[PDB]
Amino acid sequence: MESADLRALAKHLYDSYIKSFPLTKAKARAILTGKTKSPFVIYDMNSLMMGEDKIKFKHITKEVAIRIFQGCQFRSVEAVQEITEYAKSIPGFVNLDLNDQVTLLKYGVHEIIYTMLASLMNKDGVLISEGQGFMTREFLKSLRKPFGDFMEPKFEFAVKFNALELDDSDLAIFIAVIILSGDRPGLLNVKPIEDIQDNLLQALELQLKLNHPESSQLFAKLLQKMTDLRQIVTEHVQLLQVIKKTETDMSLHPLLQEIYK
Amino acid sequence: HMESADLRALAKHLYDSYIKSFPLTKAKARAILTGKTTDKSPFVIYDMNSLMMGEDKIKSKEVAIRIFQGCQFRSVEAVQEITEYAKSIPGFVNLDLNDQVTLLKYGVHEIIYTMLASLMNKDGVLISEGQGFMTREFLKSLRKPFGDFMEPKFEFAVKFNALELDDSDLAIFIAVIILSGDRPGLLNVKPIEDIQDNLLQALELQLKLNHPESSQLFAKLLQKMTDLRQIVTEHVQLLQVIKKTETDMSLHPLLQEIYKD
Ligand SMILES: O=C(O)c1ccc(-c2nn(C(=O)c3c(Cl)cccc3C(F)(F)F)c3ccc(Cl)cc23)cc1
Ligand SMILES: O=C(O)c1ccc(-c2nn(C(=O)c3c(Cl)cccc3C(F)(F)F)c3ccc(Cl)cc23)cc1
Repeated sequence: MESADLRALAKHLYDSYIKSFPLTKAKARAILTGKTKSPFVIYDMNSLMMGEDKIKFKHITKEVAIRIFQGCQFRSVEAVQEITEYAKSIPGFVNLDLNDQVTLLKYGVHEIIYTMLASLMNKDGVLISEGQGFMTREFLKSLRKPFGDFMEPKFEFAVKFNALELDDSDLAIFIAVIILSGDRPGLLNVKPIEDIQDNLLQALELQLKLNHPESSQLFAKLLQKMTDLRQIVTEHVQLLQVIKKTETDMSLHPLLQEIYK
Repeated sequence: HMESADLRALAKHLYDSYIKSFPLTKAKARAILTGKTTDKSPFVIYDMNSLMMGEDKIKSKEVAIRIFQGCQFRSVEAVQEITEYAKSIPGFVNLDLNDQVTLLKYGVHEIIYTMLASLMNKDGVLISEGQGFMTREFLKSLRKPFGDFMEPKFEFAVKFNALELDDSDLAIFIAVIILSGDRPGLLNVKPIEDIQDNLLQALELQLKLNHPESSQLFAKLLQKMTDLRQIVTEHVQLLQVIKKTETDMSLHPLLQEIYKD
């Protein structure tokens, strides 16, 4: 591709990423610094209750640790629909075989979720409820039984990922790259998938060089983070299997289980 | 950053050391696997009967166990060769001693499976310095847990070999693997990442110059480190299983210490 076509691709994805994801990294950072309506902090059991009364968190219609877990599931399901709409804007994506589109999203949404969750994290906690709340890392770590170690791997990824200091215009391309992974199981026609990823990778490379000229081999260092994402996804699955085998206060309305499957 | 002439000098240095440190190169392995070589033809082991003649021609346990111990013995020799190659990487021996050990502890197996790919095609693997060739089917047919220990390596090899790297490419890539700042327990991450930055720069230039028509080969190679990580994980699980089930069986001290955590 030509240099002007790569910038065009970059600007297109950035615009689409803005339309598809309400809470962008730039907005989340403003909130987390102290540079903008300040968020409601949840740092213990009592300030959780108060936050449910005042903000009426949609991830709270049980036991506290359970309700919080389930609330992350509710938000993940929301994120899936935002990512799915974003995918449709990727040039070439809707022209792929429909089963392949489903297959790419099925395996890619989780890597994307955690990529974008880092945008809402710092070393001390995570923004929730479209940025109206802030749940502290220490309050998450203090949840009983297996729920106390559910978010901590995400935080540890987030601190290292954020050190790369990507902005939304970088991330928009990076997210596209994740979706167009030709190595997903069951793909029927890998060749146009990798053709698109090649254009996205080229565009990501030029974008990082233009936007971070002083950050040597940021492109490679970003690609290596896809190892850290895949590992986090595998560990998450491990935690679910353990939860389903051990916790019985998990079951909800059967219709709820189907929504959250 | 570095100058082009410095990056070519680094690539030339590593390829030279790679030749000196690893007797059985990919180029040698492929010449043996292709043919038109009456002098280089291996003895082919495809069932229990041909294994017995192979003991006589190629040179008190059970077959599945002998085979598995064999691979462990050859993994030890590989660690030796990889260690010798690591000392040649500029900056490596200057690092904190504990970190050198940590980089090798977590690095060697990802390198073993990388270089094992060089000895493989979809139908089998060269053994005994290329004197033998063991079919993938005969390996898959081994009893108990040992029937599945090589198959993940084959599946990786098939996809890794599709990149068509040669030894000079692999010399830099192996260097990048060793100098991973993200290994657990590293004391001084920063001087490790400075080296890997120079190695990444050198690898990128090398791949562009050597495979000018292979678009984004650099990025595609970096994504292979996820497959490496997962093969290692699955091997670790198999060892824990063998330790609880095969009390006869012993391990080289070198491998025992690598495996500890
Ligand atoms: O491990 C997973 O599978 C997982 C975990 C969390 C999210 C996740 N949460 N989130 C919240 O901010 C949130 C909200 Cl909005 C309301 C209530 C609670 C939460 C929170 F506790 F989970 F944090 C997100 C916002 C954006 C995106 Cl992309 C992802 C998330 C996803 C997956
Ligand atoms: O699971 C692991 O961790 C593992 C497995 C195999 C090797 C391994 N074997 N090998 C053999 O030649 C061999 C022998 Cl000697 C006898 C029988 C079978 C084999 C072969 F099928 F595995 F190939 C190698 C040669 C070079 C290198 Cl670098 C690695 C190996 C290492 C680790």
